[PDB]
Amino acid sequence: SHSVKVYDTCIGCTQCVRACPCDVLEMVSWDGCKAGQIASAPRTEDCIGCKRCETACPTDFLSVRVYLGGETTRSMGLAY
Amino acid sequence: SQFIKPYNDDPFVGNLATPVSTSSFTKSLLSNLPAYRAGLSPLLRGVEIGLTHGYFLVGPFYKLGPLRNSDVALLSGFFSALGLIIILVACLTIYGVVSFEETEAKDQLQTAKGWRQFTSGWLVGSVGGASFAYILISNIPFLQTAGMSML
Amino acid sequence: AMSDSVPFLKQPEALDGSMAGDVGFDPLGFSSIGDINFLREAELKHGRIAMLAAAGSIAQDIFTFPGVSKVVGTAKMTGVHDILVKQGAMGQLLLWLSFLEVFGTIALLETLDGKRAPGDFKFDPLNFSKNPETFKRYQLAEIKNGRLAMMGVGGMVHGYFITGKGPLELLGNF
Amino acid sequence: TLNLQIPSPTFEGSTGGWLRAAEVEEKYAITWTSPKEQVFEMPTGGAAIMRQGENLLYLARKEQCLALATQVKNSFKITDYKVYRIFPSGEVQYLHPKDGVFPEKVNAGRVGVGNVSHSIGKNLNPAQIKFTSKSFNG
Amino acid sequence: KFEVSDGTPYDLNVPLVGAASFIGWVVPTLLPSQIPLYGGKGLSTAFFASIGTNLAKFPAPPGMTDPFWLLCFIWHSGLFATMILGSIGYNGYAA
Amino acid sequence: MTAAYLPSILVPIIGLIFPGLVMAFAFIYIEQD
Amino acid sequence: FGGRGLGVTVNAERWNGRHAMFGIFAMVMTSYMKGHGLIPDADKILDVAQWGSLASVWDGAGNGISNERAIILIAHVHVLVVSVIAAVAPFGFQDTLVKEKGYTPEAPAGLIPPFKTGLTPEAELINGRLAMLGIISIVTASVFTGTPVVDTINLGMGKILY
Amino acid sequence: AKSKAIPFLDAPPALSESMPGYVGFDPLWVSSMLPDAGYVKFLQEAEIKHGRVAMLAAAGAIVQDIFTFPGVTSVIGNVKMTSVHDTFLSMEGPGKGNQAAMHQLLLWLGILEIATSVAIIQSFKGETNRAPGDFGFDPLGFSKKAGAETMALKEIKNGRLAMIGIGGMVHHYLLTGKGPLQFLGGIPNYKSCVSHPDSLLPWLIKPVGAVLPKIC
Ligand code: CLA
Ligand code: CLA
Ligand code: CLA
Ligand SMILES: CC1=C(C#C/C(C)=C/C=C/C(C)=C/C=C/C=C(C)/C=C/C=C(\C)C#CC2=C(C)C[C@@H](O)CC2(C)C)C(C)(C)C[C@H](O)C1
Ligand SMILES: CC1=C(C#C/C(C)=C/C=C/C(C)=C/C=C/C=C(C)/C=C/C=C(\C)C#CC2=C(C)C[C@@H](O)CC2(C)C)C(C)(C)C[C@H](O)C1
Ligand SMILES: CC1=C(C#C/C(C)=C/C=C/C(C)=C/C=C/C=C(C)/C=C/C=C(C)/C=C/C2=C(C)CCCC2(C)C)C(C)(C)C[C@H](O)C1
Ligand SMILES: CC1=C(C#C/C(C)=C/C=C/C(C)=C/C=C/C=C(C)/C=C/C=C(C)/C=C/C2=C(C)CCCC2(C)C)C(C)(C)C[C@H](O)C1
Ligand SMILES: CC1=CCCC(C)(C)[C@H]1/C=C/C(C)=C/C=C/C(C)=C/C=C/C=C(C)/C=C/C=C(C)/C=C/C1=C(C)CCCC1(C)C
Repeated sequence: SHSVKVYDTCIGCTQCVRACPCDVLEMVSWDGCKAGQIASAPRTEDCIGCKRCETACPTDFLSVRVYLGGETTRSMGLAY
Repeated sequence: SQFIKPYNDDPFVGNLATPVSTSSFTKSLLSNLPAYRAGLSPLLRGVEIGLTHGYFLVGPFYKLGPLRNSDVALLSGFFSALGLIIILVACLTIYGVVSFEETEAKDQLQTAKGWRQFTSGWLVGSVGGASFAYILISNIPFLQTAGMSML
Repeated sequence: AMSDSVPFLKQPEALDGSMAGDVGFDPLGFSSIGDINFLREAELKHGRIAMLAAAGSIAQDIFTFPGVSKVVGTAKMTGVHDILVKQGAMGQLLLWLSFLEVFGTIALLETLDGKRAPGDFKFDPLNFSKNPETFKRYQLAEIKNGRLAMMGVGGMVHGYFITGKGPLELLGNF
Repeated sequence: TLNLQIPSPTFEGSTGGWLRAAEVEEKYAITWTSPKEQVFEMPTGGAAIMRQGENLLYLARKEQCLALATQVKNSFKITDYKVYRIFPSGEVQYLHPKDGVFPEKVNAGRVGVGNVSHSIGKNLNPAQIKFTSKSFNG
Repeated sequence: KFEVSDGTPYDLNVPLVGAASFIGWVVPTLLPSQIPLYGGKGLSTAFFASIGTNLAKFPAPPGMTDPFWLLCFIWHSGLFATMILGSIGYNGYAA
Repeated sequence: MTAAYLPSILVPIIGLIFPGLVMAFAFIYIEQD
Repeated sequence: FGGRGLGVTVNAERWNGRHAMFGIFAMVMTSYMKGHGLIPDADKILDVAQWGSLASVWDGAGNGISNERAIILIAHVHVLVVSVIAAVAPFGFQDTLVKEKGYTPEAPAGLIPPFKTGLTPEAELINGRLAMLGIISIVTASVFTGTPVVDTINLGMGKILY
Repeated sequence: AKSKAIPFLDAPPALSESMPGYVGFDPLWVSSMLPDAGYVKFLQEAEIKHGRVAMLAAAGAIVQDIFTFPGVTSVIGNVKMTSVHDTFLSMEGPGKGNQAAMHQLLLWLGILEIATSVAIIQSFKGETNRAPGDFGFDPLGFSKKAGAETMALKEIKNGRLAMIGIGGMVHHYLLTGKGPLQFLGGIPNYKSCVSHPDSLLPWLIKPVGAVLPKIC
């Protein structure tokens, strides 16, 4: 599966979670930013690797990062 | 009066029920083919399929091969058909080796023993059909000239 | 279970034995592919046309109508057709038989719905078949003579193709 | 819990539906409730009419289900949709929304997975972690 | 009980459509023409005469310049058009 | 050419039997679990 | 591989012994038929205009395969087709070439199996090992002396064949 | 379980002793070559047809030596065993000649054989419980006679014997050119060989000169 990391530069804008087509990311409680929330990736086995979350991230260099790894049926987006 | 319906009454499967796919003529022809006909061992399915395919394999090799203008054109064409048959039998064997787990079930094509039986039948049928085509073309001048002997 | 005509074959499913001349003879299973009533109407039309052709071949060997020998000369059987295509007799026959066969097509539509027996045109002006037993005997005789006539017309026309004589002249000058 | 007896939208069928891997590896299901019968676009290609009431639909991929969910959310204001994973054995795994609350909203009990406690520029060099099972994050 | 699809029983009406389309195409094409392709006959009759002429010369196929190919193509084109339109009209309207 | 039979013996073997057996055994090796 | 009866197995020893016994027979019969001139037109050089480019040998004279060599190869082609069909579609009673994965290997016979005369597997294995050794010895005696293999057989059998 | 004909070999698994003429003789296990139930029946039917055809061959090969039908020698000459097939076919065909004897035989026998094909297909699948080789042809009622319980054994035995016999007589004609009765009475047949035309498979007699002795 692909690996998705969220670094502590996250401002909790929830844009990466809204951009995710595969429901990989979610918002959890945090105290490191003014929004009081940070992104997390509990479901990276469903990650296709499209990097729409990285496109959605507004922080100078990204807070959410996708590292493409081992390809599975889900990560390759195969309907067969 | 609609001629195209969802396949197997399932609108979300990736198929459509069409006159080419699901008519009575198509269903009868498909259910009566040796690959699908009921009551056949996989060996006999192989025998019928091999007889047909090996029988027609002689013709293009005989008429269009590099030895087609020689007196040994039919012998060369049959030998080329036999080599193709042996190559295809090796293909069938390696497909069955990598595709199937060793199970007790042997009455179905998609089992290891069933595929081995099908391969054996296909080899014997292909050799027999090619030999029958060789005999008929060797002994009938109509088949040697593809009808030009009548002119 | 087994057929009567061919004892080593299973009886055809579409052959119940109700139609006249049914001895379970369908080794190729044509009644399983085509409709049995369509095949029966075809069999009766081929057989009746063959009965007329056989009787006509024999009678045209026996005698010709007045003035026919002026136009046809010594031509017999098949040889007449071409000549009388030019004179116009075959055109008139084609016209009026086609006109009758339009209503025959409507009758085929009736029999394919199941509302008409095959070959039944209700044509009994002389009331020969007033008894259903005599009707059954006449149906059997009609279908047997129709099939025999199909064989006969085949033999007569191919014997004429070989020798050029005709049926009765070949029977005499063999 | 996925009710298998939920009626499906009226669809004429297509060649874009699920293949043999749906019945062999895994399949996905999406249910939602509509206030009226209305035409939506299938994620596999074609137009279907969702019925008034509950709708159950089967797809090959999770992304197809979530695309359909986004379409019915942004075009028909339908937010009650549920996405499940179904295995050949009959096991149904509820997927979305995982805890009942949508992932873009914070919910109690959620724990952070994959969070790194420094900026992305503080990752280790590959030469530092070569021939060693240390992660590049530190 | 011919099913045209998985669960769609449909009457093909092959006898009526074939007979009616054959008669409705052959009879208008009995109209004669003095052009050398027809030879003084109608399209159907010139086609049948060409069939007889080329069957009198078995093995030997009709040549490229022989009128058989053009007669066959036009006759079967009109016949197929008549059969398609007749199937549409009789199977659909049925009245 | 001395031992002129050797090209006609070895070229069909090396060009058809060797790649066929290699492709078959490599297929079995890469597809087996 | 080894779980199917291929490699250094008793199955492979038996199969190569059978083929070697047949090979000794075929070499003796080849020497007999060639010595008596029973191969028709044995020195006729096959022509490329009839048999194609496969007949080309590129020797110093003729550039074609001799008819005897082609006839010997066709005789081998017959039993090769028999071999392919017996390997893929064996008789129900017959010993198979490749064995199933869960098969029971035949015990190695050691120096010599028990002395069961007749149509026994022990006699088959003994004569098979003997025939393989005989092929080795005949080849070595042919290539260390320059005597042709048919002639080496004819001298080793004391000119009985011809 | 061992064979009755071959007491040391094991009995073939597909033979049940139900069929007449079984003595356990199938060393190649041909009856086990297909797992299907009707296959053995198919085999038996083939055997029956072979024997019957062979019987009609063998008697014919004798009777064609004794007398010929009127006008036959004016058409084909003095050919005896397999050059009749060749000579008729040389004079058969539109354009090639006027006879149609072998083609007429092929036509009517092919009608009978297609009608037989349907029966073999039906008996193979199990839609019919008819015995192999049984066509219901008993117009003279010998099955309702006495001693009819061994007629099938005599049929199969004389069938096999006629198979071997016609193989004999044909391979004798191909070498000597005599025919059955002259071959039987002319015991040293290599001292007086009748000149005969080559068959329609002349390549098969090619090794007789070079490979084989060619005594004749
Ligand atoms: C080629 C011959 C031909 C043509 C032109 C038509 C035409 C027509 N039929 Mg029809 N029919 C035919 C043969 C034909 N039929 C035969 C053989 C049968 C018997 C099986 C029937 C049985 C039948 C029934 C039972 C009914 C019709 C009806 C109709 C009408 C509307 C339905 C339709 O098909 O519209 C077709 C539309 C057009 C042809 C006009 C569009 C023109 C474009 C350019 C297409 C034409 C293609 C081409 C030029 C045709 C060339 C013909 C070729 C032979 C040269 C229409 C006038 C129905 C109706 O309402 O009429 C009473 C009806 O109830 N037909
Ligand atoms: C170096 C490899 C190699 C070799 C040795 C050959 C050899 C040959 N090719 Mg060629 N070929 C090759 C590569 C090769 N090809 C490639 C890569 C292509 C693709 C572009 C082709 C495409 C090609 C075509 C399209 C044709 C040939 C033909 C021929 C034959 C020449 C004509 C002749 O006399 O045939 C006479 C032929 C025979 C007497 C029949 C021989 C049958 C053999 C002995 C059976 C062998 C069975 C099999 C290999 C068993 C092993 C299976 C196992 C590997 C799984 C000859 C056997 C022609 C031919 O005749 O094909 C038969 C022909 O039509 N070739
Ligand atoms: C026309 C061929 C023919 C056929 C199809 C059969 C069929 C049958 N015979 Mg039969 N038989 C025949 C001729 C035939 N017979 C003749 C001529 C004789 C007299 C010698 C016999 C004597 C005989 C006996 C004594 C017995 C049978 C039995 C049987 C039945 C068991 C299956 C079997 O053995 O068939 C296999 C035979 C064939 C299919 C004939 C074709 C030959 C095969 C295919 C050759 C294999 C090919 C390959 C090249 C091997 C040849 C070389 C090899 C020997 C090294 C079966 C119904 C048994 C039976 O029914 O018991 C009640 C039995 O005991 N047969
Ligand atoms: C229904 C209706 C009725 C009507 C009616 C109709 C008019 C009935 C009329 C019927 C006739 C036409 C029946 C004809 C049968 C002909 C066949 C059987 C003979 C075939 C010859 C074969 C054997 C042969 C040939 C042979 C070979 C091949 C070639 C030759 O060398 C030799 C040879 C000749 C021997 C009427 C009007 C009564 C009123 C009634 O109220 C209802
Ligand atoms: C069904 C049944 C019945 C039927 C019936 C009839 C049709 C039965 C027909 C039967 C046939 C004629 C039986 C023929 C057997 C031939 C064999 C035994 C002799 C073979 C040759 C030997 C081996 C030899 C050879 C030899 C060697 C090789 C070479 C030669 O130099 C010498 C020689 C020639 C001696 C009927 C119709 C009555 C009705 C009933 O209701 C139902
Ligand atoms: C002239 C000519 C040409 C031509 C041409 C052309 C253009 C040909 C045109 C042909 C046409 C228009 C044919 C129409 C046929 C209609 C039929 C038979 C309807 C049958 C209806 C039925 C049976 C309905 C039955 C019914 C039934 C059972 C149930 C309900 C009631 C009812 C509806 C009555 C060229 C151009 C090629 C050139 C050539 O050189 C000469
Ligand atoms: C008409 C025609 C032609 C033709 C033709 C024909 C009809 C040719 C030949 C046909 C046939 C059927 C030949 C049969 C040969 C049988 C053999 C050798 C049996 C051996 C049996 C043995 C050894 C039994 C052994 C035994 C067994 C099994 C059991 C134990 C006892 C034992 C004795 C040991 C041509 C080709 C000339 C062409 C021409 O243009 C047209
Ligand atoms: C034309 C037609 C019209 C248009 C539409 C269409 C349907 C697409 C088209 C069909 C095109 C195609 C589909 C036409 C259909 C074609 C196929 C290719 C016909 C194959 C026939 C195989 C038979 C003859 C071999 C039979 C075995 C014999 C008896 C063997 C005996 C052997 C056995 C083993 C035992 C040993 C002896 C020997 C001799 C070795």
